[PDB]
Amino acid sequence: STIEEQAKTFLDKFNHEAEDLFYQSSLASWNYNTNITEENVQNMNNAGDKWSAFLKEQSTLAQMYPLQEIQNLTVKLQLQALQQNGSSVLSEDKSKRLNTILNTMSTIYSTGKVCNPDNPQECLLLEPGLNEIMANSLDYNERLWAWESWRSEVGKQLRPLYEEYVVLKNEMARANHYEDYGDYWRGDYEVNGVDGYDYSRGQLIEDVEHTFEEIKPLYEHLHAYVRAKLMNAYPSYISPIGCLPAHLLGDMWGRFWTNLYSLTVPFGQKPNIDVTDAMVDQAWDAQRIFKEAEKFFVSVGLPNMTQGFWENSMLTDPGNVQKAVCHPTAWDLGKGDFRILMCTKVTMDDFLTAHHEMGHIQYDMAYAAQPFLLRNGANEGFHEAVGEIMSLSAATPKHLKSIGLLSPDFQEDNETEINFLLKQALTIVGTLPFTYMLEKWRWMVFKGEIPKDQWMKKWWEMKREIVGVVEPVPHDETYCDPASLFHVSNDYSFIRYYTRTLYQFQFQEALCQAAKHEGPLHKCDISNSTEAGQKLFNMLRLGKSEPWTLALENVVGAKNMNVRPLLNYFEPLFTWLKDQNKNSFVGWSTDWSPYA
Amino acid sequence: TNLCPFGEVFNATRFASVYAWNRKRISNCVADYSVLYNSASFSTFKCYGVSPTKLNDLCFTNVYADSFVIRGDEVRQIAPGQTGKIADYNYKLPDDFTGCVIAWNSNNLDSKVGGNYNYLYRLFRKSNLKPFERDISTEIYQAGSTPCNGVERFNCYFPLQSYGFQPTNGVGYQPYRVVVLSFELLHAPATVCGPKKSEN
Ligand SMILES: *[C@@H]1O[C@H](CO[C@@H]2O[C@@H](C)[C@@H](O)[C@@H](O)[C@@H]2O)[C@@H](O[C@@H]2O[C@H](CO)[C@@H](O)[C@H](O)[C@H]2NC(C)=O)[C@H](O)[C@H]1NC(C)=O
Ligand SMILES: *[C@@H]1O[C@H](CO)[C@@H](O)[C@H](O)[C@H]1NC(C)=O
Ligand SMILES: *[C@@H]1O[C@H](CO)[C@@H](O)[C@H](O)[C@H]1NC(C)=O
Ligand SMILES: *[C@@H]1O[C@H](CO)[C@@H](O)[C@H](O)[C@H]1NC(C)=O
Ligand SMILES: *[C@@H]1O[C@H](CO)[C@@H](O)[C@H](O)[C@H]1NC(C)=O
Ligand SMILES: [Zn+2]
Repeated sequence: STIEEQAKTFLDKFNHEAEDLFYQSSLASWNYNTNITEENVQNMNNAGDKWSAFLKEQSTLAQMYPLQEIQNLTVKLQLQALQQNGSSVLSEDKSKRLNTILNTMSTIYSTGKVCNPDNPQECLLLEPGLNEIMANSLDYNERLWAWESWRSEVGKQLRPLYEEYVVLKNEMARANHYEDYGDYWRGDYEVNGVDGYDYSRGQLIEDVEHTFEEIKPLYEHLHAYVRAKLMNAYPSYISPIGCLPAHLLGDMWGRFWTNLYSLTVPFGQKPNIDVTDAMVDQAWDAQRIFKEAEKFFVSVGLPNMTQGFWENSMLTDPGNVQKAVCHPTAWDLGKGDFRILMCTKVTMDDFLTAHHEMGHIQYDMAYAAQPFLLRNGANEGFHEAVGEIMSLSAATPKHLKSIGLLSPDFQEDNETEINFLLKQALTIVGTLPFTYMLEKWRWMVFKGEIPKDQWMKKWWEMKREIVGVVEPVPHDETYCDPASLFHVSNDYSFIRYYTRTLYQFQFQEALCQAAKHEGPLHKCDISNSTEAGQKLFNMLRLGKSEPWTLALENVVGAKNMNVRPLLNYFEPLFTWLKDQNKNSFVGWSTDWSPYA
Repeated sequence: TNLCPFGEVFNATRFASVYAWNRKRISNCVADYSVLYNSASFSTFKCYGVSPTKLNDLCFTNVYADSFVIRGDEVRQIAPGQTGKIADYNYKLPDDFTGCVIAWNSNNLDSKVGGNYNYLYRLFRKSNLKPFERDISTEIYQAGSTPCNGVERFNCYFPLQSYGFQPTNGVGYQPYRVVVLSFELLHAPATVCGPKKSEN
């Protein structure tokens, strides 16, 4: 018998034992997340410990089937996922060390707090304290104090630990046969040995960089519009030709520009469409919301929720009985058991979230027939892209009319649509240069292309250059400003937010194409289109068994990340922004700073 | 007088593991197949070589009742010309099968919080079962070229695995009870007849 057919026998035994053990951990974790008690903490950790230990042994066993000898790529993929080594390549002194660095950085961040310089008793945490300032304050000096205190008090602590983290992480990556920790993260996109669908880790840097080049016109025009509006709100503080000060962007980092809407709304007299009141008038509850989401998926040819979904989900806060963890989450426990955990409220926001979350469930259900280790999004950006396109369709006025939350005699005017697209872009478009630039700095730091005595120098050079944002006060190399953001100090890769964003509009454009939608892309509702449902499903059911380049090609007819659908969605805003900026500078000079 | 004891089969408290499926001979009795067939109880009722509706009009030499538990999504394998772990390694129906496959969801009886693990199935076997063969052996299955003795255990496997039935599982993973009725037609006197043909 060949090594391949030995490997398939080993995988048969792995799958049967894995599915039941993962399920028990999923149950314990469910019980904690829906009923917080010390006892359920213990169960959850016991079951998670057993699961982890089982995966460690199976990884050891799978090491005996060398990939060379496997032709079947469905088998190679499962074995690949099992024989990954991660931190086990490290010595146990180094491995224990890096875990300490990780846990210290995480606790330094979540416990970081800053105090009034005058009163050492009035102190704030990032959440809710500082965030609330950075989201609502119109006072330049107070926004500045919160922006600077966070980075000097938490960031300076993180700086020595992050330098050590880079060394160890890079060592791990090399011992796993990657060039460095960044190359390690780009592995999520790698495809080898599938002719005409391969994709190298380095190609991600170039495809991100080439697609960013095409977003620059739209970004620059958004920037110039926001900049002019911000000069009104902060009169003496902003140059019409320079970068935006980093502390005026509506959150602690400028990750999104969402909270600039109040300062930049194009047509302040036109209220946005919010069906919350209508839902309350019509006596909707959480059940009705999720029934409506279920109707939406069936209308495109997808299955109903399972009987178990309705019996086992937690769709409302249990309140006086139990304490629950209320983050909306779509759970795939295995063994046909799909659930949603959500403390639903009767709002338009939660109506849209339910569609999002139920889209995760649809993905999960469609690829349950794949072998255990292949039940996942085709890469790290797919799941959230599937969830987001569900909100798009479900929030359009066309859709809300159809379900009786907008009156049959309601009409969208030019100005409301521009308000909507502007708001959309502050969140969606504004984060793209932020996300690209941050990850580029990390990729370069991991590659050793930025020496330690230039970390903050190059960080703020790239902020000014790529993002159009300038530090309000100078920062030397005792700062570690990138680590002042959760994802950096907590060791999560970041380019996923860029790739997923482009994916979601690629998906929507193709699905709306299939539904024969007419008019601007941002107005499309795919409901009642089984041609769109089938196109989605052809990708959903793949899970992780195919190259993500192929899974993408199933939906959109091409193999590449592509920003044109995003630009299409925003075209009415682009042209409008171009008209607004006709008497403005478009672009920025890196030379200006608030402290020069 | 001598109505066939289907209640002993269908309403039996214990059901066998599929690899060790249970057989009951049905002889010398009248059978109202239409009482079963018109039941809200059953989720599968498929007959082969015989019409389900005209069953009460037929006679047979002997009738056999095979019964066992499997997963919901494995019921499709209890049919002629199927393949899969159950059909190949546990219970195999012949291509010329004459009889009915009957199945019903037993989640309420055969699941348990924390999981019921008392039902087993053969996962590995050197070759496929011939139709109506039963294999209850427990030899170590050797997948590699090295042997399975007492020091070498690599690429060796125990052949039976337990189902794990928790009540929260999806329908395809829940336990289903199965009764396969074999209607055998020898050159011999009938012993099992529908109500319509009761005067033998
Ligand atoms: C993953 O690492 C192993 C060696 O690391 C040990 O085994 C792991 C399963 C885990 O238990 C760690 O904690 C251990 O430190 C590599 O094993 C080698 O495999 C080659 C064949 O490629 C073989 O010739 C060597 O004898 C093995 N070396 C040792 C020390 O056992 C394995 O290849 C690594 N996997 C990958 C994908 O790189
Ligand atoms: C929540 O946990 C407590 C343990 O103190 C238990 O008594 C209660 O039944 C649990 N609730 C549910 C819904 O399981
Ligand atoms: C890979 O193996 C699976 C299961 O063993 C099988 O269904 C499939 O046809 C095989 N594919 C190839 C390309 O060998
Ligand atoms: C879908 O079709 C039904 C019946 O044809 C209709 O009543 C409903 O309003 C439609 N919904 C949408 C969103 O088009
Ligand atoms: C099993 O029991 C129910 C009620 O106890 C009965 O109505 C049904 O007919 C029984 N099944 C058979 C095959 O006798
Ligand atoms: Zn999501």
